[PDB]
Amino acid sequence: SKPFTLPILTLGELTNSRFPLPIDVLYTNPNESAIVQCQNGRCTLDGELQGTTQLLPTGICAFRGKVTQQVQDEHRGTHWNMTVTNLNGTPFDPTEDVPAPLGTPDFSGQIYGVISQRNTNTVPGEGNLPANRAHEAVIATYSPKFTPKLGNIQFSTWETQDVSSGQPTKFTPVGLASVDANSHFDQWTLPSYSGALTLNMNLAPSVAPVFPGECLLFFRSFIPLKGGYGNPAIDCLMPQEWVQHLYQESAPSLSDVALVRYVNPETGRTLFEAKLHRNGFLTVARNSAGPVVAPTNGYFRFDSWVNQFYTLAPM
Amino acid sequence: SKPFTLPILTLGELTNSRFPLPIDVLYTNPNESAIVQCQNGRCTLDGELQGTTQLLPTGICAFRGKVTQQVQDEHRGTHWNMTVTNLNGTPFDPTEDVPAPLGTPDFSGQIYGVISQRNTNTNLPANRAHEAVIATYSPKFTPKLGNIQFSTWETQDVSSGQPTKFTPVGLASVDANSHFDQWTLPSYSGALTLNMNLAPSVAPVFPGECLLFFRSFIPLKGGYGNPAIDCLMPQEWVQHLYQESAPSLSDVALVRYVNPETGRTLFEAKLHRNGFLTVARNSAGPVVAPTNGYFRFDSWVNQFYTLAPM
Ligand SMILES: C[C@@H]1O[C@@H](O[C@@H]2[C@@H](O[C@H]3O[C@H](CO)[C@H](O)[C@H](O)[C@H]3O)[C@@H](O)[C@@H](CO)O[C@H]2O)[C@@H](O)[C@H](O)[C@@H]1O
Repeated sequence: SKPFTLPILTLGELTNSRFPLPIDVLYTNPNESAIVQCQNGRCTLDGELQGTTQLLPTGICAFRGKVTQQVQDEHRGTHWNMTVTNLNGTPFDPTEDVPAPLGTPDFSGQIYGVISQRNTNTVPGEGNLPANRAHEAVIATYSPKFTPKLGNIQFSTWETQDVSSGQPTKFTPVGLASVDANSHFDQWTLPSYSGALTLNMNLAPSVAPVFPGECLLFFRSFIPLKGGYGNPAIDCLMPQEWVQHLYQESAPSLSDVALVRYVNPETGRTLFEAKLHRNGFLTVARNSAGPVVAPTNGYFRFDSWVNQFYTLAPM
Repeated sequence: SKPFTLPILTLGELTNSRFPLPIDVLYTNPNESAIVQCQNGRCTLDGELQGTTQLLPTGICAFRGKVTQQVQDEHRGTHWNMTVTNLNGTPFDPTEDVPAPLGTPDFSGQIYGVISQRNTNTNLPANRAHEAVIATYSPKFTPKLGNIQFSTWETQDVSSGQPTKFTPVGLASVDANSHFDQWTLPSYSGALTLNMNLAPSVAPVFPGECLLFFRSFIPLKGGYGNPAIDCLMPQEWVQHLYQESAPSLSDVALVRYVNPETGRTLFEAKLHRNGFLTVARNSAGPVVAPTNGYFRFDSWVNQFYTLAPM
């Protein structure tokens, strides 16, 4: 009977659940043709994590593992294969009912970040301390060599030789390498977690409005670029702090839809209302695409459990 | 009186409040000679943020601003002067009662990360990013005055007058010449000026107690080392305390580290009002504990409470 609640956090106090970025704006895009089925930032209102979702902000689009060897690839750069474990260092068991190790990226693109290594072996003359190195790196999640569900991925570097075989390796995500057509950025296209031509499994379900006039409402962040033109964004269904809150609370869901109000604390006024659905996503009554222009002190407050029949006041 | 609580998170579900890293181990170091007065991950038990502490995990050791000038180093490398704003993009007001913009690094060292830029003008805007280092012990590190410097291996491709973000990744080095000391504060306004508005130092006050830290290992760009960053409370505890703002009923809470499987208490600790832990331990090093363990609030006690030795 534990009452359902959301944390009290302005947009300026929230972070994206699909890439390590602050939330910049609320956003809608009603004419989206893609199926929306992201795998990070997936949590039911009663606290069940789904997809590849995990709790750490540092785990989103991160990998841990070991480089095996440099490998040939037709594409530009120097390429390296790495085995991947769970983020906690334990071996990834492909028989677990998840799509891929938790935290694995959930979109097609060239993810830019830093690969770092801290050697296992230490040197006596260096105070029994290990050698280290880090370099910029790109992981193309659409590559046939992106196979995290099989425990292996590949990354490329500008650096031509200074990556060590057999050593503990971390990928820290930073942004995208490019959003040119040839870099295949599509935030709603899932990677093939086991490779070219295989079917993904254990997915969090797709989400959609079902009531006429309603559209999804997203928490949008702008993602950095290594180069080229663009202002790319990543849209999540709920911020990471909501994932963290719902997981902690695990309040029973008393219907399939929670009515929430976006409120301005100063005025006490409701700016608009939204449906927060059981599977963990928002809809609003809006007939346009683009940002929601709202006071910076605003946040969502739980109002009451309603049902799928409920008619939202238009934004 | 809203009851005081901690989140229910294992070590493997926590992140560091002083650098964007997962928590690796609990750690003690009783013989520490330095004053411990970190400025990130500072929050009272009743939810008052202190020092340079802010809520976003993405804001810890981050900067936002614009580059104003390129200055070449004497030997190797290129430096760039950068004006900094608040992380929310508003102008930083030096008259506000904080030591520096929230999220500013709180230790001496060469912080390694990536500088990225997305131009204002455009059509789609142009972008660039490069590896960068910020030497927080440099005379040019003056975030409280609104300006810092970073260095790059890249010699030319950093633009002036364009929105710039620093994403922290690790340290550049921990060699002698790189001045890494996690307990030495930067001089936020430069070397001849006193830091102000600081979160207070923390220490045990009872014989046989020592501070208990949440430790993370931090990546290195190069060199030998296994550097760590120790925080007083993880970022999720800061976030939780801020949310709850439960009244503190004494100056010291008693907490128990429990194995929820067996239900047994592994050890107990004092959680002090100002937001830090002490334990009765007379050794340095990691705490060896079951991966399922976490801290649970027990009761309010006082400075004279004797902790069970661990
Ligand atoms: C211990 C050592 O640490 C790193 O080497 C740096 C070295 O880095 C340069 O040379 C290496 C190859 O030796 C790579 O190409 C780097 O890209 C270069 O920057 C220099 O920085 C020297 C300067 O005193 O310090 C060394 O520590 C690392 O790259 C090595 O793999 C190795 O782990």
